[PDB]
Amino acid sequence: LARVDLETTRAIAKQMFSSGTVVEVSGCWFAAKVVEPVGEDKFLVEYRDLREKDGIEPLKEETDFLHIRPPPPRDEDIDFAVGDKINAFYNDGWWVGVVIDGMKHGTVGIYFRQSQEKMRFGRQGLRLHKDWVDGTWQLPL
Repeated sequence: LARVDLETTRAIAKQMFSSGTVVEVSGCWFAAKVVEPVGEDKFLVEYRDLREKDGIEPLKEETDFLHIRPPPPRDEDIDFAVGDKINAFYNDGWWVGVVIDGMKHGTVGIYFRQSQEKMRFGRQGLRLHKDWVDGTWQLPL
């Protein structure tokens, strides 16, 4: 968050994230939809996958402008390589991680620093990591 500009980031969130806007909300990114902007900096969002305790009602939460972003653009022809920063769809969310072993029988070996564990993920649940920075998509530094 030395990459982003607070002022720009706030303005751009206020521009793009209207009611009904499909977004991701923050280590891990969860699919969600804007319910309504709140204040000048916050957004009430409804999670696509996360649920309240009953496992039925969608979880709703307030998030700030620094924890929301558009869905990233997709790539289908992804050539995963060792060292690549990726997201893995894990526990209803896209977890940041690293490729530690290339593709084998449709799966990729993944490591998560956040929980210090490694496992394989199917290629359906994998994407290259991308940073939303001042209204643009940037690849990792």
